[PDB]
Amino acid sequence: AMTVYALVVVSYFLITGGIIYDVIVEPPSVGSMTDEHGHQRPVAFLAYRVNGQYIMEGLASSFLFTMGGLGFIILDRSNAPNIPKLNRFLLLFIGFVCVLLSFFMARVFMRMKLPGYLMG
Amino acid sequence: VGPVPVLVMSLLFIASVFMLHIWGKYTRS
Amino acid sequence: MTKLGFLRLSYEKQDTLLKLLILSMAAVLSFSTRLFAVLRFESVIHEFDPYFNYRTTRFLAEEGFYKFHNWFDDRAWYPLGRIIGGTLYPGLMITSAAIYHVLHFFHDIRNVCVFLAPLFSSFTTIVTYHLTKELKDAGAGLLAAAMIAVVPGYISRSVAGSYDNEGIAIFCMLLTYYMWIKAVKTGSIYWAAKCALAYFYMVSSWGGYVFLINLIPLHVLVLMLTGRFSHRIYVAYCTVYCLGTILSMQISFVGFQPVLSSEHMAAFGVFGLCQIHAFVDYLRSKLNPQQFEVLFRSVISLVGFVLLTVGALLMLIIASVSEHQPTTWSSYYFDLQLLVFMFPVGLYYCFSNLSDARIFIIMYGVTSMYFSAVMVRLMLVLAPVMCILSGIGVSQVLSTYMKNLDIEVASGMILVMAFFLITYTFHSTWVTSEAYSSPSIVLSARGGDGSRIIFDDFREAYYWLRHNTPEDAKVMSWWDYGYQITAMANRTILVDNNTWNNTHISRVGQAMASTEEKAYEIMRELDVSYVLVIFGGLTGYSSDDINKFLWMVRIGGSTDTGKHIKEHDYYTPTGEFRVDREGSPVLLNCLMYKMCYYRFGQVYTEAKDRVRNAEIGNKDFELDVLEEAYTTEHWLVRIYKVKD
Amino acid sequence: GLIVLLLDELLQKGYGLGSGISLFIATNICETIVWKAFSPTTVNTGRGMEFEGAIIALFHLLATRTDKVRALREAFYRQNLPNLMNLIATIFVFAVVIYFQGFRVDLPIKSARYRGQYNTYPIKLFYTSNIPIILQSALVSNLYVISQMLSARFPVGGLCHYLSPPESFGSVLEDPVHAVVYIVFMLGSCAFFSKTWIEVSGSSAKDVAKQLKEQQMVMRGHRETSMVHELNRYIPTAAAFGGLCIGALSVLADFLGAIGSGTGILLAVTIIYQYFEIFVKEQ
Amino acid sequence: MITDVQLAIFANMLGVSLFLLVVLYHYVAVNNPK
Ligand SMILES: *[C@@H]1O[C@H](CO)[C@@H](O[C@@H]2O[C@H](CO)[C@@H](O[C@@H]3O[C@H](CO[C@H]4O[C@H](CO)[C@@H](O)[C@H](O[C@H]5O[C@H](CO)[C@@H](O)[C@H](O)[C@@H]5O)[C@@H]4O)[C@@H](O)[C@H](O[C@H]4O[C@H](CO)[C@@H](O)[C@H](O)[C@@H]4O[C@H]4O[C@H](CO)[C@@H](O)[C@H](O)[C@@H]4O[C@H]4O[C@H](CO)[C@@H](O)[C@H](O)[C@@H]4O)[C@@H]3O)[C@H](O)[C@H]2NC(C)=O)[C@H](O)[C@H]1NC(C)=O
Ligand SMILES: CC(=O)N[C@@H]1[C@@H](O)[C@H](O)[C@@H](CO)O[C@@H]1CP(=O)(O)OP(=O)(O)OC/C=C(/C)CC/C=C(/C)CC/C=C(/C)CCC=C(C)C
Repeated sequence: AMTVYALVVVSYFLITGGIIYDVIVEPPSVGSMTDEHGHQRPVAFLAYRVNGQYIMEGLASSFLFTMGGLGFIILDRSNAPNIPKLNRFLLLFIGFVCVLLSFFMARVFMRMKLPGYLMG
Repeated sequence: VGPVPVLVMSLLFIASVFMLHIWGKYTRS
Repeated sequence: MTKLGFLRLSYEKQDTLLKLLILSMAAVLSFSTRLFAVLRFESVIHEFDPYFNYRTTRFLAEEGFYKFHNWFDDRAWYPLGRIIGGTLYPGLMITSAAIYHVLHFFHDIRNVCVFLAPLFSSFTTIVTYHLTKELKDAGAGLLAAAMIAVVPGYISRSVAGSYDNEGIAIFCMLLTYYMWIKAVKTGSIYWAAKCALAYFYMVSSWGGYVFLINLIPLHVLVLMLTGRFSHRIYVAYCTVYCLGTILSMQISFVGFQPVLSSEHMAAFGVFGLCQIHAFVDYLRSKLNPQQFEVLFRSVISLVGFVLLTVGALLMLIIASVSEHQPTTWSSYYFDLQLLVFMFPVGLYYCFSNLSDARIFIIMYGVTSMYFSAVMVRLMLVLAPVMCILSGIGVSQVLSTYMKNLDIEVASGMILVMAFFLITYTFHSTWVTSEAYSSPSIVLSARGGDGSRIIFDDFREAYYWLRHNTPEDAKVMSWWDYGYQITAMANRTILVDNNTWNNTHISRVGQAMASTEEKAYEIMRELDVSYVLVIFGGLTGYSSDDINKFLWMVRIGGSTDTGKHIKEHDYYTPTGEFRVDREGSPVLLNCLMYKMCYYRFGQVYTEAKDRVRNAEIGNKDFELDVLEEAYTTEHWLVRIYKVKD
Repeated sequence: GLIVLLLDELLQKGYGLGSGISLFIATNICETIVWKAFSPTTVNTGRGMEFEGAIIALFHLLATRTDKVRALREAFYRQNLPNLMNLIATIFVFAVVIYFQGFRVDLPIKSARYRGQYNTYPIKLFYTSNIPIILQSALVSNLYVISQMLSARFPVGGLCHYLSPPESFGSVLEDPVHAVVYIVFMLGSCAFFSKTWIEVSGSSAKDVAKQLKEQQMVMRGHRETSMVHELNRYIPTAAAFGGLCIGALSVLADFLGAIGSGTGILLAVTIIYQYFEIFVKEQ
Repeated sequence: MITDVQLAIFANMLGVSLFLLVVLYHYVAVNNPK
């Protein structure tokens, strides 16, 4: 059934996110040492070592991934057929899903560049 | 709302809060 | 000139003109891409791993010959030794020695273990096309073949300069799916015999077939519950099962194991239940659904369950190495950029048009996701999976959206997918240059902007061992450098990586111990001539036996004194690590703080050893039981003239 | 303040179907259940960080601790944080209140000048769902707890004994005076504010009569302006009882802690339930 | 012998040529009937 697909996409970001860092769990975001004045500002996603993450890093990554895929699901399931409201609902659907697609890929590109320092 | 600026007006207000919140926090740490 | 281009007889012929065009220059890409890791620096072998393979590789073209010669060595593992009873898989080696049976007859041995992997990639990107023809389309694979041609992590673990034991296991595995999936789709049993004969090539090389028979029958188990049996599942499945078991039975690593281990034993139980359920379907379809089929249904069920009871009664440093630890999205999306995004897409399409063949790939999309959740080294198993279904996914999205127009939404949706996807091939071009274009035996250093220091202490020291040492010798340092010492040195050794005898490795921890009087006695037990250790102190990011020293510290076996208690000394006595003057004094009397350190108070200044950011100041020059054998060029390895 | 003003008055003459106001209250009440639905943080007590009355909390709790009997006991009798017995009672209240929304009085109507169409006018007991009458019950007890701040100069103690509920799951908690006066004030306040409320925001006797004459709908039994006396013997009682057995109903929202937020959550989802009817109306 | 960066630009243009030509295939395959 399609509920099995629901189960799998549920499992998707669940084991993209943090099952690897369930036992190696590293707490969410604080690592600044006063930087000049202000003591313990929580920093970010980890950047210097590549393999590590925190809980807050992983969840964000997983969320970015499944929304993109299910945006393509929405492109398939409704935008290619022609049955519903042919000027109001459809245009919304392609609009927000194209927004999903473009801004999602853009921000994930940003969230690999800034933790990664890769030449873009 | 013959016009949509009232919404835009609300957005402006949040930005004023949004930006002005961290704007004083710029000089602090 | 010659304007007859796009009016040739396309979809029949110019179809194939474009087909074989992509099957040329896409396959160019995989082999070409691997190359700049060895074009940039090396000539022969990057990692430490291909040395132990390369030695026996050139052996089994020099003198050994597998059908008439397996082989024994006393050169490794003094005094125990290891032989082709271990090292699962000559499928690398027989491949390489076959290639320079042939091409050497056509006329080198340098160029056969280093050029091989690019070759593997090229071949694999053409077998993935003939695979993906069978799934959606020939059009589905023509974007999918490029995907495994330049998925950079699959490039990364098999680069130009790789010769890993799983270096061509992937090709076999992929091939066995071409050799399974139109046997399932068409029960052609000559062709399924060709399938099992291909399976033997995988079941040689790398132990992922313990994975594969975790995969293939339990997939079949899925086809119980979805109920989509036929003959043409069954008639193809019995062949590669039962004949494949005997072809595994030929091999030693899996030996009488295909009788006995908990995975493929349950796979055998699944084969038995499958062949019963085929037979059950056959009978009882000539008879009615009477009462008496329920009666001997009870009879045959009780005989089957008592078979289940008789079966259930009778049931007969690696973690530390940084890569076997679990990985996040960096191995992920850093690994597999656009091709993560498209992974559910075709999978949705595979749950849209859920055909008979595609459910196997869906199970293969589940399982390898679950397994590359824990080992980034196992990431290679998910290396083509993603490229399969994303290969479907774009070829769904593209097909539906060049559908609509030329026969404004498609004036975006086609138009994004170029720059959406080809940014991928920017990433694949260059992440391959960043992380993975660096060998293990030659370390790139820092310090200048023009003609900067980027320099070969391993070949300097190992080639000292290959000139100025006796023939019969000792090599003992630590196990993860065990093959390379057998690369150029031709020197007899005690330990090595694998780890089939754990006790033999555990008394090397008492050879790298606290008490020099007992450690040197354990040395004198084990026929010493030479000892090695590696530094990393004054540039940091190199390894060695001082940061896997915690591993040595807690390694414990056949011991009662010292190595019993995991602390031994090494903490500040509240329980925190220090090594220096503020460190701990039995560590000062341990080996590795004096084993390594001689005359280092006298050479560097300004309070360094960048690994610890340590200090000069210990007297620390006390060779109670040894002498120096190599005063170093770049503090690299102090070779130990083992003194009486 | 001006923003909430503009958003409410652009959802009365504008879109407005529920209100601006009542659907704000409803959605914020959805959220106040929802923070109790999944709950990420907990400041660590004597044991057991990061699990405060979520079902995820009572699913992560099974993953951490052994001795699953004392994993059940903390799941079902959790006091200081939200509880899952609390969530069962919260669900239970939702079911009963929609049992009582469907209480309605039917009145069939021969339309004037058309043969026998019977679009029967109903009178539901909740009777505008008392978005006046509960907020009548709420905001007077909010304005003094605003103006106890002027009592600090010229209190949370002695003034509280007739101000608030007694907050205790122990029904025989240490003051029956506070309990009796609180419940009697709740019941009497909603009933009294029904019998005073209906005279202003519509649907009193003359209101209904002039709307039905104004939309040409006449009761069959008698003459058009006897319709008043046809239905004047329903609307006040279906005000008053319609007041009364909401507040006592909110007694059952407090007497048993099955409410994520209490009284108010019962009644903002009652807003939603009437709200669904309003949206459906135009189909 | 060719350099590293020349090979990088090589792989870039080859992959771009490859994927665009895939799109061209996918057009010719979707358009012309069976
Ligand atoms: C992986 O690597 C591992 C490390 O490299 C490797 O592990 C090693 O494996 C070898 C092979 O088995 C082990 O050697 C054996 O160890 C036995 C352990 O005995 C312990 O307990 C005894 C008391 O119960 C102690 O006596 C004994 O030694 C102590 O005393 C010594 C002298 O004082 C001293 O040097 C020791 O350090 C220690 O203090 C130890 O503590 C040991 O019993 C055994 O000795 C027998 O075998 C030797 C030949 O293999 C003979 O030289 C020796 O004299 C003994 O011979 C007996 O057995 C023979 C047949 O086995 C007979 O022919 C002999 O006549 C004699 O038989 C007498 O005793 C029999 C009962 O045992 C009886 O049936 C007979 O009738 C007769 O009465 C041997 O040394 C080694 O210990 C392992 N090391 C470690 C660290 O684990 C492992 O094998 C590798 N893995 C693989 C798969 O290969
Ligand atoms: C040069 C060298 O050292 N070779 C040795 C080799 O000779 C030796 O036999 C071997 C063992 O010592 O190790 C050296 C070579 P290697 O490291 O590549 O082998 P390895 O350690 O066995 O590697 C193991 C990798 C695998 C891919 C095997 C399977 C791993 C598993 C965790 C089991 C999975 C279970 C399944 C049902 C499969 C499907 C997956 C699901 C359902 C999640």
